[PDB]
Amino acid sequence: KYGDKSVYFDLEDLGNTTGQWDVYGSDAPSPYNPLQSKFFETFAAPFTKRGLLLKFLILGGGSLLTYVSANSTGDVLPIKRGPQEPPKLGPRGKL
Amino acid sequence: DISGLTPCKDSKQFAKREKQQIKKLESSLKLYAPESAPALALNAQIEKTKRRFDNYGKYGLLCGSDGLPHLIVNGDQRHWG
Amino acid sequence: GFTPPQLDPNTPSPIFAGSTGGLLRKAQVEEFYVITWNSPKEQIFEMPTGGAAIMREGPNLLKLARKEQCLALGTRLRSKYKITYQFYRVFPNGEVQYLHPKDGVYPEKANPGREGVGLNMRSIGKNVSPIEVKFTGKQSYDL
Amino acid sequence: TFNNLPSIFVPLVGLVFPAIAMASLFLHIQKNK
Amino acid sequence: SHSVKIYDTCIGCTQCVRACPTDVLEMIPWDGCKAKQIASAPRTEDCVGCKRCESACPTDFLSVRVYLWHETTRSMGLAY
Amino acid sequence: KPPPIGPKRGSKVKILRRESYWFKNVGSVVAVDQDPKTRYPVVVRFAKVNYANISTNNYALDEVEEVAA
Amino acid sequence: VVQPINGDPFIGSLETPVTSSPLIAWYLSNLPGYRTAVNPLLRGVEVGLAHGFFLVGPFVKAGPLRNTAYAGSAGSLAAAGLVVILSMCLTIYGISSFKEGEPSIAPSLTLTGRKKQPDQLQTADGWAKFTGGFFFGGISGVTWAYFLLYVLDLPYFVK
Amino acid sequence: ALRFPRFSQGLAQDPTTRRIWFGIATAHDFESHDDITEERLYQNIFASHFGQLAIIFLWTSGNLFHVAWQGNFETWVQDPLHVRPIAHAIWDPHFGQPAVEAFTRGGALGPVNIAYSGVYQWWYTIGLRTNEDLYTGALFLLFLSALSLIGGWLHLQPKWKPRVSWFKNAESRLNHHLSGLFGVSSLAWTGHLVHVAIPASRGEYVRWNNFLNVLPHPQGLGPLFTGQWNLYAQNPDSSSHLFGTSQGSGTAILTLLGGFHPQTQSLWLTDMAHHHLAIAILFLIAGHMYRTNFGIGHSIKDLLEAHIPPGGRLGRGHKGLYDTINNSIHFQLGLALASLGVITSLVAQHMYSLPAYAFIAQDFTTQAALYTHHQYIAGFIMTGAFAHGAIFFIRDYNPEQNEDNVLARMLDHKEAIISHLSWASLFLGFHTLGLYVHNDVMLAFGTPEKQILIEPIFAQWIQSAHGKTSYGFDVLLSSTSGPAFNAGRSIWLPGWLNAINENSNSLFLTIGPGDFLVHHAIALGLHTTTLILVKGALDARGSKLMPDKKDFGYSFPCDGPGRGGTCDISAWDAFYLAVFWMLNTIGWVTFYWHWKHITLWQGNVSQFNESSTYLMGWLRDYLWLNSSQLINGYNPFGMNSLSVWAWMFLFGHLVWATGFMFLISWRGYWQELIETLAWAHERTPLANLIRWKDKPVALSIVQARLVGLAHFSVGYIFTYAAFLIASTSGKFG
Ligand code: CLA
Ligand code: CLA
Ligand code: CLA
Ligand code: CLA
Ligand SMILES: CC1=C(/C=C/C(C)=C/C=C/C(C)=C/C=C/C=C(C)/C=C/C=C(C)/C=C/C2=C(C)CCCC2(C)C)C(C)(C)CCC1
Ligand code: SF4
Repeated sequence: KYGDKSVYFDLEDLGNTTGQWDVYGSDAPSPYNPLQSKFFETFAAPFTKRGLLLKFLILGGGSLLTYVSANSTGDVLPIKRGPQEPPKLGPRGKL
Repeated sequence: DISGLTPCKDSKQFAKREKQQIKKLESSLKLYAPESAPALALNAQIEKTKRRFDNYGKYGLLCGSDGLPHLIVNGDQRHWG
Repeated sequence: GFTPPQLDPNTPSPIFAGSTGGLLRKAQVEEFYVITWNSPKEQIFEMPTGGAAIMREGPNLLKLARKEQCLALGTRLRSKYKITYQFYRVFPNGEVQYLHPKDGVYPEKANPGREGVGLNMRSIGKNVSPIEVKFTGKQSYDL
Repeated sequence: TFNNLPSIFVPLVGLVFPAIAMASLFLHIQKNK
Repeated sequence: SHSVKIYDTCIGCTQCVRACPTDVLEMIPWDGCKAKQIASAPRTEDCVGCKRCESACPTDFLSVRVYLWHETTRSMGLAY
Repeated sequence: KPPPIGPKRGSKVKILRRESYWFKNVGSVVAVDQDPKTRYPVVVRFAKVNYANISTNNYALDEVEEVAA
Repeated sequence: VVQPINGDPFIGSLETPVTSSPLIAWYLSNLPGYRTAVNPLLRGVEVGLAHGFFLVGPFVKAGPLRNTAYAGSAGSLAAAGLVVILSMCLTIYGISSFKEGEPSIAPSLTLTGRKKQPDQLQTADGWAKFTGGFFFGGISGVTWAYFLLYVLDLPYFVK
Repeated sequence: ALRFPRFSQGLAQDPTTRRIWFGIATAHDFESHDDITEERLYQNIFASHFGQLAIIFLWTSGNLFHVAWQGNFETWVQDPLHVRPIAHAIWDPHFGQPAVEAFTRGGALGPVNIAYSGVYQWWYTIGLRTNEDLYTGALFLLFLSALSLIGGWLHLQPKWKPRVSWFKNAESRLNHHLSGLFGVSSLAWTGHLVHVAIPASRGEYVRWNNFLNVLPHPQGLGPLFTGQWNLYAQNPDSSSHLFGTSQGSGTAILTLLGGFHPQTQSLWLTDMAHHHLAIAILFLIAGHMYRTNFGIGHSIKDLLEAHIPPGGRLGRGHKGLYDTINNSIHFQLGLALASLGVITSLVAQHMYSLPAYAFIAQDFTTQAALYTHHQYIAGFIMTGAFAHGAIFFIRDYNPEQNEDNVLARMLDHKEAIISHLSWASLFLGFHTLGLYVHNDVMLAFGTPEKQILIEPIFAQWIQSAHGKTSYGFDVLLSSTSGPAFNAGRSIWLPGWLNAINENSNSLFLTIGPGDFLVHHAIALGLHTTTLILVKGALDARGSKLMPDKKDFGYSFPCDGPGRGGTCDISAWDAFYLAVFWMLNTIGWVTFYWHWKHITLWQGNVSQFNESSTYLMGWLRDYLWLNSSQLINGYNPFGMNSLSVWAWMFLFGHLVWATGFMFLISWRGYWQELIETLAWAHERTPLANLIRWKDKPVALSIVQARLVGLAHFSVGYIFTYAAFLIASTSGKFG
């Protein structure tokens, strides 16, 4: 018995022995409103298949990244603005 | 005269090293009186330097273009010392 | 078939104010090596998880983390306090494997009733080179 | 477009190919049969 | 896990097992020495590989011998 | 035989065992276990210790060879 | 009140005021990480919303274009990207840790010793619902932070 | 095998995270994989070699493609001395506009990286005068990579699966590799140089559409079949030739005039053509040596069983050596890496002195980058040669099948070898450090005339034995009356003499006492790396401290604190500490190279000849001085093109210091730290929900050693690359 005087090896209740405890895992019911919960359920059930979620995430994120970096001009990143400066002649002429 | 090295008894840059070290030690010698211990020690080091350079000259050491004695190890009878 | 296991009951545990070197999630999914000992008096001993514990007069019980913890504790017990000890292995399913003497006698007294394994009847230089056991599961030392 | 191809391929490679590769390799690590 | 082996040069001094902190070893009777005992290694699953056994084997090179091998959670000595 | 089987107590002996520290080194036999069932009876005492700070070890009869001196 | 966890001294933790107290345990027990009873989707929605705002914070004002006119928009875009990546790593986590249909690996016990129901978050479908909620909530929180930075710029600090 | 390592069920049955690292690190140790055979071993090796060839052709295709697409090669062809090469463009979105402005070189409309690889010079010397040429080459190399990939795929299938008796065919393989892979290969390279590269140097472009029509020589193959080969050396580009135009050109294709081209300060293309041709004859003749299916030739087995000297000095000779090499892949690999490292160092030592590419001698960063590259590569390849010999002595060496032979008699006097190599390294380090320190002091006492300056009389004798009159020995080539000078008096020696005596080029540099001392430092490094490696290889099977080391394998952490302590006892750890000493040695080599050459290029050889004889000269006049333009790559006020090299310099410093973490600190402090971390993560709320799948552990000792060496060597290499490239590019002399 786990509740005896300084007994912590209830061999039947191995969860209390090994420390298997929801230390803060309240089993209290849903505190949210039902209507907004149903709203989020119906509007996020597309993101229920973890594999399809991963494929969508990777492919759409790569697409959006390529789109941003291809449609962005040099005003938002200097690498695409270009030199906008004459090139300096290197040492020893240019070599 | 081997290995393109002139002897130190007939080298220009070796004498230049001598003159430069002597002027360096004399620049540190015009700050004390010529009879006190620092000036006497500086003059002793000066004579030490001059005799050092003259001894490296008279032994037939070979001084290169940099003006420093380059020792010959090949086994030349002149350079067994 | 000469020494039966002891099947540790719900014994009391030592008086201890609690530490952080105790049982982590390894116990919750794997074994955690209970130890049992029997004290003549209520004395104080160093715990292998750090800190000082007060063992109780009579049988005690400690579920610490692993085999080396309980065996180090038991060696300190047997040497410093001159006390018989025995420890176990408690899988999460429920089974309790008895392990320390496995014969009622500590593993120094060569008491008959134990079969010799890990026993190569040769000097240590007469093992074959690896090329002689190349492309075989036996590495160098199982022939 | 040739000046715009690095802008497509460098964000593609150096961010997505780590996403794909490290994700798939973490899944290959954490696998069981 | 680790592969502990005891070779026939053992004198049966019981230091290998009195040093072993994980009950891997145990002395058994034998007829090859004056002490009439030799060490065995049944509980190699509990072997961490600390080589306290072979740091206490007083022979020419060794009689007990620990071979590092497949490391599990108990050979790696993990409380987690 | 009940008489001695191995070298004499004190006979300086050489080690033919390839894995020992004192391989191709001389020794000094301090005892020979006359029991005709032990595998390494020849208790040798060397002059210089091994890496484990030990100067003595048991050797076999075929893993040992007495010198001409 | 530093007595051990559940009064169990050989478990590696303690019921100090920081862990086990009426205020901090209550706070850690009534937030969407530990609502083991409600479905994981609403939990993930709450979590993602909060972290979407928390990420849009240090992207508009702290970033490569913070001083420009593209500070808020591009910073929110980077925050949405980090959110997509966080849902990505959450997704591979749910795939790698538990496969398809096993029971919950969460503890079925509490401090009071009640054999409570296991947290279905730790299951495959449960963690997937949690990840979906996290992604939805995070993109929504990113765009709502962008909206609040747009229409309500004056009360917040610019510096 | 259930988890990620499909090739070792001992690591799959490891709940920790060591399995990931060891499945990375043993992925390519096939002869340690579980439940495999020799057939599968050799076949996996063959497919792996196909993959390596695919990667090599792909990487060359990437170089060609990026030089064609993002480069300025068509501009480099016109004015190569004054137009900067371009490796590839850069699209780094973290860049600021000053960095976009600074990295715009070579006449580009965007940022770029300067090709310090010399690929421009070597492509321009072999034809390839347009971007379309490089595009065709890159596409063809992509085809070759796909070819290697499909070949390695099908040679894994059961229908096309060579048996071990085919891999072990060490005579047919040798004949074919010699004859074809060297002789025919260099012959085809000559057939390029004669048909393309020389005509591309002589003017006209000879391409696939018109290479059947263009005669490489005005009398096509009459001189060759009629034996009148001298008609191919008639007009050998008589000293007024501009590389890439017919002015001062000729008609010869094969010459032995020797020396350098005056414009390029490089070797003549006709000399390279005749060279590859001659060595093609030699290799095609040598590849008809070993016995094959046609009844004639040699059996290497009997060649080895016949080379047993009467007298018993070597004992059983090379008996049983064919079987212990052909069966042992590690022996083949060790000999191969030996030869490869020596010839790689030869590539370095002969490309710095005898550059075979147009306008690579006059550009100064590629000539240093290539030398440094190939010498560090050679040092690594040599350490690997010895490490694989050690792995052979453990895994594949059968002492009974080669009893008392050259190999067994070798392992006998391992103590003699180790002791005399120890003597050589100890002597060299003692003496040469003492001399460097004596000179450091004599400068520190203002008396540079007291320094130990030993003129390298022997290297100067060899130099004067080749035509250098800077010493006045007048022996065998500087003496006009010597028969060696009289023999080649009319063949090569005019060009070779006006090359070696010309004090602008870089073959047979005028050496002095600093060269002597740093050559002895180099000898210390070679002898010491050799000592470490040879000692590990010969004590790989065992020693007195651990005689059964063959049973623990090549790579194992230790044998415990017993027997005094056994840290770093494995032959792997000998390799380890030898990689340290190798990096040190190659650092000495390349420091010597870079300082001698940067002083030659700047003009002040006196700087090296005066300052290289005392270590504070290297610390001041080489490291502190040439790092002036580097660390100022990005100051608090602006940056320049050398910002990347300063960042890489500091990055390499950083990892070179991080390696000291894994080397100095060892496993136990980190395991305990990770135990505390695991406690905290399993008792930290909102992260208790997240539990690892692989139990975290500190890195294994051998692993963390490897990781420390990886960081250490990466930092060594990146730091010195940054410094060398930035110093030689900040000025270009
Ligand atoms: C925050 C620092 C930072 C970061 C992130 C970058 C990022 C980049 N720089 Mg760099 N750069 C920086 C600072 C930085 N820069 C600074 C301060 C300077 C000096 C001013 C430069 C100067 C500079 C130059 C000159 C160039 C770059 C280039 C690049 C791009 C390389 C393309 C790529 O995807 O590489 C991919 C990654 C690699 C090739 C690394 C290979 C080694 C990895 C670690 C091992 C891989 C492990 C394994 C084999 C594969 C498994 C999968 C793996 C994903 C896990 C990339 C966008 C290049 C560029 O624009 O070309 C496109 C280029 O030429 N940068
Ligand atoms: C003539 C017929 C022939 C030819 C041409 C080859 C060709 C080859 N074989 Mg061999 N092979 C043959 C017959 C032949 N094989 C037969 C009959 C067998 C029967 C057993 C084998 C069995 C065999 C095995 C088992 C393996 C090979 C392998 C290889 C490849 C070696 C790797 C490589 O490319 O480096 C080639 C290297 C060189 C050409 C030159 C290297 C050294 C020179 C001297 C250095 C100096 C010059 C330098 C190159 C200049 C560079 C300057 C600049 C251009 C960069 C190569 C494609 C390996 C492979 O990759 O598998 C596909 C392999 O594992 N072969
Ligand atoms: C009696 C003294 C003595 C003698 C005769 C030798 C003889 C030898 N040693 Mg050993 N050695 C000695 C002492 C001695 N050693 C000591 C004390 C050390 C510790 C520093 C070493 C460390 C050492 C190494 C590491 C190596 C040798 C090597 C060698 C051989 C080559 C000689 C050489 O390079 O000198 C080596 C000399 C030194 C490294 C300097 C130390 C020598 C000291 C100064 C002499 C000590 C004299 C003693 C204290 C005076 C007592 C006088 C008595 C009347 C009371 C040779 C067989 C090498 C070898 O085996 O290659 C064949 C080799 O690798 N020796
Ligand atoms: C500057 C650093 C440094 C130095 C000086 C050495 C020195 C040496 N190493 Mg290396 N080593 C180093 C770094 C260094 N190592 C690093 C970082 C590693 C990686 C772990 C290694 C790995 C390594 C291995 C694996 C091996 C060596 C070996 C050697 C020895 C080679 C023989 C030789 O040249 O000795 C000549 C003597 C010296 C260089 C010592 C210089 C000091 C002077 C001469 C002493 C006298 C001064 C003064 C009077 C003494 C009093 C001082 C004070 C108490 C008052 C020598 C002791 C090899 C060896 O032992 O061969 C014999 C060998 O096998 N070392
Ligand atoms: C460990 C081991 C291994 C490895 C090893 C190694 C890696 C080695 C190396 C080695 C090396 C790396 C070597 C080298 C050598 C060299 C030499 C030996 C040289 C010679 C030379 C000569 C003889 C010359 C001559 C001449 C001249 C002088 C010039 C001119 C010309 C003539 C020709 C006349 C093996 C696998 C094997 C086995 C096992 C063990
Ligand atoms: S320590 Fe060695 S010799 Fe002693 S009992 Fe154990 S195995 Fe035998």
